Amino acid sequence: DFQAMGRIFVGLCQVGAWGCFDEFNRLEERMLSAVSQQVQCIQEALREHSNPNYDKTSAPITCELLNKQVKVSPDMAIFITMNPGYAGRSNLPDNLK
Amino acid sequence: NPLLVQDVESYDPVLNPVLNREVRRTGGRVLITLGDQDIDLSPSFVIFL
Amino acid sequence: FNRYPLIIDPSGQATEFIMNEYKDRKITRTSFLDDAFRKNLESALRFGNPLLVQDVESYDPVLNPVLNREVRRTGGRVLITLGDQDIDLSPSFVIFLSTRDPTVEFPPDLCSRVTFVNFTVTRSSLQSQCLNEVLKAERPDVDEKRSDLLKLQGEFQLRLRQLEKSLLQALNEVKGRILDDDTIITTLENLKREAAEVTRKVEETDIVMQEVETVSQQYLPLSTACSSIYFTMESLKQIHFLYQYSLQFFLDIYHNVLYENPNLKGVTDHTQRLSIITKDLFQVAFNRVA
Amino acid sequence: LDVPLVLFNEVLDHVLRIDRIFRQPQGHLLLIGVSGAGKTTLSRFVAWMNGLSVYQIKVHRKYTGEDFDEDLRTVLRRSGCKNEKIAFIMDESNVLDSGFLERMNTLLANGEVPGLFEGDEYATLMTQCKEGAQKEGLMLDSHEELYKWFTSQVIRNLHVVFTMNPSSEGLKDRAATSPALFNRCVLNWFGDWSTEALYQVGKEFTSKMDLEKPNYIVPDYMPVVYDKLPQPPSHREAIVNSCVFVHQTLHQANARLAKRGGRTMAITPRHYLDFINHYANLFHEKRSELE
Amino acid sequence: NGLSVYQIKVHRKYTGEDFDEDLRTVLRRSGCKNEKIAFIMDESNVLD
Amino acid sequence: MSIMEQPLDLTHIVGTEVKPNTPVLMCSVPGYDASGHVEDLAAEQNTQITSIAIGSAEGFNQADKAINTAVKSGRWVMLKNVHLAPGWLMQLEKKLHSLQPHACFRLFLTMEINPKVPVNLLRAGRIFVFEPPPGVKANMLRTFSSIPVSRICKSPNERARLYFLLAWFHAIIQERLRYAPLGWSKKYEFGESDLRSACDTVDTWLDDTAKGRQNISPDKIPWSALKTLMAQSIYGGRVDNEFDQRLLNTFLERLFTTRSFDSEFKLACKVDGHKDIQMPDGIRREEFVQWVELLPDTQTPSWLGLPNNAERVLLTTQGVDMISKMLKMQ
Amino acid sequence: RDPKEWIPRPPEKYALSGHRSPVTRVIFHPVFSVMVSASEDATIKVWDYETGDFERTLKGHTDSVQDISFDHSGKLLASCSADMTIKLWDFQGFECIRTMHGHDHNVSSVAIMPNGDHIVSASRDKTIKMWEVQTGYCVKTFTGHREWVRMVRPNQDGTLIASCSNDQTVRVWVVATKECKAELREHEHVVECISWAPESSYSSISEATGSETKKSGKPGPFLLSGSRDKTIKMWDVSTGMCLMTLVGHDNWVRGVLFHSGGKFILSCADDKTLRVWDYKNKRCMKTLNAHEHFVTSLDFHKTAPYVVTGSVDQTVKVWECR
Amino acid sequence: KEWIPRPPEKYALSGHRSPVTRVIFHPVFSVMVSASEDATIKVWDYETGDFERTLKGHTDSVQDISFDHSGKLLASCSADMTIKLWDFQGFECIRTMHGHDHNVSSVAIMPNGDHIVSASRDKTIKMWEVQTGYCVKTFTGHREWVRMVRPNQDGTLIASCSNDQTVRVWVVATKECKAELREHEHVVECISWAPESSYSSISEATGSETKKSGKPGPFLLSGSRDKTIKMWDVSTGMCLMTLVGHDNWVRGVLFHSGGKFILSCADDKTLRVWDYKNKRCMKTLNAHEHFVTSLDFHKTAPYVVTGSVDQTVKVWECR
Ligand SMILES: Nc1ncnc2c1ncn2[C@@H]1O[C@H](COP(=O)(O)OP(=O)(O)O)[C@@H](O)[C@H]1O
Repeated sequence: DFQAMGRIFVGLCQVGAWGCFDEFNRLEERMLSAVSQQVQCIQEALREHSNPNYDKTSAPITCELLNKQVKVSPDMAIFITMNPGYAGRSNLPDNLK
Repeated sequence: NPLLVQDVESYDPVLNPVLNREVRRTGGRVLITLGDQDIDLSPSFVIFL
Repeated sequence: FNRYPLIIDPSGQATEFIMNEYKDRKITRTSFLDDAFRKNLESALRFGNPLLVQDVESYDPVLNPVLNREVRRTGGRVLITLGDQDIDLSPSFVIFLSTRDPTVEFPPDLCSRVTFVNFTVTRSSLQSQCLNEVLKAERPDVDEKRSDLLKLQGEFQLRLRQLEKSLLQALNEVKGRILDDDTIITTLENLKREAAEVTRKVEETDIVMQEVETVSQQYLPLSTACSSIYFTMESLKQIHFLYQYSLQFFLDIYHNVLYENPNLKGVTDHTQRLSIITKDLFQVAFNRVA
Repeated sequence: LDVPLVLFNEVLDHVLRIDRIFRQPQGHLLLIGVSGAGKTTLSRFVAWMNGLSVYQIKVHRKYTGEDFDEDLRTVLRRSGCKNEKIAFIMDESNVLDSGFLERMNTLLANGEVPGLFEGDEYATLMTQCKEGAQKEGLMLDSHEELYKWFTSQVIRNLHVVFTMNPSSEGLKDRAATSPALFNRCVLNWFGDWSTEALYQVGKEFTSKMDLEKPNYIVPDYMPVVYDKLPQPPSHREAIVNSCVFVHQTLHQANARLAKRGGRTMAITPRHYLDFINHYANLFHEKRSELE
Repeated sequence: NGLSVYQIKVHRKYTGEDFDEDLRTVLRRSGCKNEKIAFIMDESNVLD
Repeated sequence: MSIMEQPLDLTHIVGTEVKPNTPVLMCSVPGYDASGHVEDLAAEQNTQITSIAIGSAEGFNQADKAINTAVKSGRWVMLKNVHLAPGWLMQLEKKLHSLQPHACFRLFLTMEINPKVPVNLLRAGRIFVFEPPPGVKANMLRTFSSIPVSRICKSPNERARLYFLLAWFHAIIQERLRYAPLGWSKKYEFGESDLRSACDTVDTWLDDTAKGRQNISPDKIPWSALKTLMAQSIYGGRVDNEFDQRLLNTFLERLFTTRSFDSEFKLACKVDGHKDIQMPDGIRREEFVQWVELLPDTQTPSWLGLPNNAERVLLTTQGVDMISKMLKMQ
Repeated sequence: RDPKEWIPRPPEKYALSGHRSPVTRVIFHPVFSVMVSASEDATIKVWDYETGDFERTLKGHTDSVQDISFDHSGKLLASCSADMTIKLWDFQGFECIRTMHGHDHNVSSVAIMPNGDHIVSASRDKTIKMWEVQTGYCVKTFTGHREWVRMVRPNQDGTLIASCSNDQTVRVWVVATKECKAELREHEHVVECISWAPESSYSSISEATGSETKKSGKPGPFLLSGSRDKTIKMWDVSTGMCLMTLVGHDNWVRGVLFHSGGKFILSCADDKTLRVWDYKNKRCMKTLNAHEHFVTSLDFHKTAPYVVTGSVDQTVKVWECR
Repeated sequence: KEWIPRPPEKYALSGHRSPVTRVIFHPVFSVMVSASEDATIKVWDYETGDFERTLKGHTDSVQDISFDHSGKLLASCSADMTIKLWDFQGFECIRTMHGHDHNVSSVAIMPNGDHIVSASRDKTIKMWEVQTGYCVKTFTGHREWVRMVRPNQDGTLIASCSNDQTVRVWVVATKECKAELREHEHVVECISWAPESSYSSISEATGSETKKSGKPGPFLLSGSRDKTIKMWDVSTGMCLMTLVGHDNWVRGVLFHSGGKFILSCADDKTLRVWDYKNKRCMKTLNAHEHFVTSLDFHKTAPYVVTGSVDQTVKVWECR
């Protein structure tokens, strides 16, 4: 659900690990829509980390995950592996795709 | 509904709050605690033994 | 009504009509979505207050004895068993149920328990509304003249009815013969002279109403086109579920084409303005709907 | 209950049928017919006749399965422990969940719900059952035969009445979702009010109205609606026939409107009752004003 | 003083078992729930 | 009907024609979203917008709190994928009716065209349908309107030509989807994300090659890099058929070459049998936009490389459907 | 006048007397320099505390008004009365815009949540209810108190509400999910009044009670509870522990609150005195012979140096702080 | 303060079945009290014009009513020869002091709040005790019907106006008429003294010279049926200024709370506000369709009430 995926995202952001989510379309459509927000926040935090004007001596890059400020390591990434040909699997919302 | 109750020699000790007028006002005007039920007392009530 | 009405007015005009009719009786507007609906219902039942309840698609089955009139009369009281507690039903109590959804489905028991009053938009009423709106927009003096004329006609007809009723009452209440008392003759003469004056006023208001009508005949085709356009828009739901358009949508289109029309900036001729208004009405209706 | 009722032949037949079931052990009813036909009123009246106490669950928006379980516990405690004859009138609109149907199925068939009472509730039930068995003159100590006596008391005392509208697909689905609803319940098809019933109601209600026209001319082609209408009808009979025709016209109107694709509202006998009440009131008011 | 007044509601059917139940209620409230209770009872309430 | 061919002007409609009490329902066919349009609109108007993705209970809580804050503070609120909560949509419609919001408050409800969306909500708000643009010309117009002017007009003067070529390629590829078995093998999700990725790739590689110089040689443009990336990752990523990949490679090698900078380059060949589409000679955004706006109204599948008869059965079916629709509301 | 150290002084500024019945509560307008006082004569009189002149009476309640509160903007006034109703007042036009029924008995408290979109009220039917400001619908019902709930107060951010009852306990609820966060039962009598600690007092409370700095940096919300056992207790809502007990009142404590600077505690009781507490040393600094009868309520202005106390002698007094 | 009544009204209270005789303001509460000729005293809420209650203990027409400093007691006089003292907390008559032969015209509680004065047709003014109810000392010297009686601000000086054209100021301690004024053209009906807020305003209004003590001295005023309003010096007994212009007999006079303007009623069916320091304000304001009987000025609120023979009490806004 939203809470479990958010906690996993917090762990991956803090560790700096790659998150491969296989069979990502087995989530409910509403849960995929909700998770899109956290994915977008993490991606924006990563993007604002990559600008040249950022300096490591300044405050570290953080993102709002589960109503908390979580440091986002530059090494993390989100990968989703899906089989779209299986009938009954959820359809990812356009904002998530 | 004025009430007349006969055979007072077998008085039932439940009228004691009613006979003593042990009521409190507000929150429903006159409130009487008949046993465990917070009955609302009607001003037109009268009982004869 | 015998069964308590269930009003269906998407525009909300019936709701305000009900609130205005029962304002003097202290009508309370509540809803089924309120957690305190039971308390308001019991207060209305006990004290006999008119009640208007919205969101009837969330109907509370606690109203079943009230709608069914399952009363028990004992000791001169009228007992209604609202749930688990008995309430003395005041005879002045009345409840109106309302909803803004014309497409809501009701279970058959609720359909049996209420009188359905449906406030739909007719072609004639829409034509009248559009004609009045264009008259106010283009000829405001004529619009206020027509409003004053309607008020005067209503007052004059009420006065005529009162005078006729008073004349009948005076002729019926005599304790003897008319010429026995002079006051009866005084009253009859006063009533007749008032009736004559009001009839003259009615005639002059009638001729000025005739001129008001004959100046408004030019805008009738625009109102007919407006009614046709709206009832085409309303039927767009037959080819797709997404083409749901309310009356306020068309009314906003009309307001935009009347008052917010760039093509009326420097045009003063009435016929030219009317032609521009019609053309831009069609154009704006297509642009907004499509 | 202070609601007037107009009695016709079908009402007497139905009250007799209902009275037959209430006098039998484990006698449950399944009344099927249009809403407003008097199923609940007739059931309450007959329960009053037989000494049964009418119980109805007070469903609302926030009603859930636990509230239904508590209501079932109350009904079972009253019926079995207190040896009370209870008519449990329950409507299809009271079924907010399939768990309701599961509990109803188990209660209708077996006479008890095995898991309804547990923990403190089970202990209280056992104490009340021991008191009731002492009252009845039985000496029961262990929980097994106490529960058996409670089940027998519930079977002998509790009567369940089900009222629902005649939906074909709904009936087919209920034939499988609640199998005991069709095996442990006597099915009475009340249906809609017939043409004869409508005519009798119109004749009885409008009896006080004058409706007398000695110079009424019978038309050559009489629009007969009620089959048993007398061949030389009077003015009153023609009026009641016209009322029945009005009701049937509304039925055909809804049929045609639904055929095209519009949204229709069900026409019930309450519509006919409102029609005749309005007719009487309007007749009286217009006659008085004209006089 | 903040005490909760408790009075037994006697009647014609009030027997020893009802009095024992009232005692159990009062003792539960005042010993398990830490509630200060003023148990007021009259000599007429002593039916046995 | 000429207004319908132009890109939707959300700024004017939102500013003037939409009351704060009316939600802005933006229904979109699958493969399209209106979230980006509203975020761009809020960015250009310097208006704060709260975007919430519907689907969680705490999501509903944040939606309620954001609406309550915005109706007083006059900010904008986005609720995306609201078609996944129809009952909460009915509750929201009931909430919106009894409300007196700030003059600048706007509520945007982003859903797809779903039959489960409540009818009362559809009547309450103003609906905007987002779908594939009707033709090639409209598709290029939308592409040019979406891309900021300052983004195209950068230091290299050849960036505008590359952007026009990319817009033409996107329009040709996306219009071929209307002919499902002929244009492609299946309905691919060629959309704004692919166009944005391609634009970013063009910018990155042009900046890497042209080190800020005002002009670059046509042969010095990294044609191979753009072609390979757009055939392997950006547009060819969704392609899972070898022949669809072959068609995409054919289009890329026909369009993205140094010959595209010639004055006599042909975008399409023999569209009506005699005439053919011609490469504009302009070097700035405005010239290309004017050329797009000067495109003929008449469009045939030969613009896409398809045979002219590829649309005959579809047009006949659409005509019959129009007749049926007219006869269904008489 | 140190901007966070003034305390009220014995010589009163004004003694406003227009009420015909004991003054229940007194509050300050957050924005304007005007004052509102509720009394038992079903009237809500409005006073100016700079010049001490009566302005207007807000009537419409049938029975005694028990509580009044302002929203953050000061544009709405919510009042609850003994007639089981809650009225919302448009303080610009001074008309009652909405009346809310639903409580089964005397409604003895009312509070507008900090966001300003909901109204929380406590009543004698042992329940706490939440009302939408816009629609007036009851949306939540906090049950669990065993007796008449006397007060309800939301915290600074509105995520928590505290309540006190005749059941001698103080309960802290969670607004979002209705759960009872804590049950503070250490008073030996009925709890009359409660008050939340401002963020300006968190450090002072922490260093006065000796509480070590938590790793979070948030000491945890602090609460007060005046009760009829003549004591004031400071609680830690996060842990549920009573940080200190303030002894010195001679009768039932009726109102309690912090100095806006978070350095002292102001409380009033039925001993006819208004006391200033130095909770640093857990002792009372100043005692004011406020009124000639029971003192029912007090308020302390957020910015201006003014204290107001209502009383059963039907008099509202304004105190200059120096 | 420049509070001045305006021609528009807010409420015209009409519950009395007989002409209203006097209207007063409660010292502290938002309560207005009207005594009428139907032997009843009615209580009104002048802020919203709502009838509150009636005190129907009197036998004959009630003439004059008066509160004390605390407003907890209400003293009333009537034509039934009695003085009734009302407990305003419970609104029940608590003490009915008898005597004082024939119709009693006026009543007043001096600020000390323990004794009452009263005037009547029997050509004397009596002195009662609130606590006990015995008339301890009786004032004699008026040869005719005494109409109105008014004490000072500290319970030491008393003035009484009568039909005998004399306005005699009396002393509590010595019971001697130290100032006797007989100079009016016709019957003197109403009197009202000067608040300390206006003592300074009389110096430049008249030009009087301060004595060795420097105080201007207690001040007087007496309205009369001769359509003339005259203000008098209690210390000396000489005239300051005569206010002329009333059409009919004047029935009530009192000073503005700010001590700047003169505001009075009369039988001319109109209310007239007069300035005396500069003779600038001469506003004439009709109030009732019939004779106007009495009036009062709120100490702090911007309200004035008037009672009239038309059985109606009206409240005017001060602006
Ligand atoms: N025979 C009858 N005569 C007159 N009214 C009837 C009759 N039967 C039912 N009603 C009306 O129907 C109402 C009750 O209907 P009810 O029995 O609850 O319907 P259902 O059978 O759907 O439960 C009553 O208010 C009553 O007025």
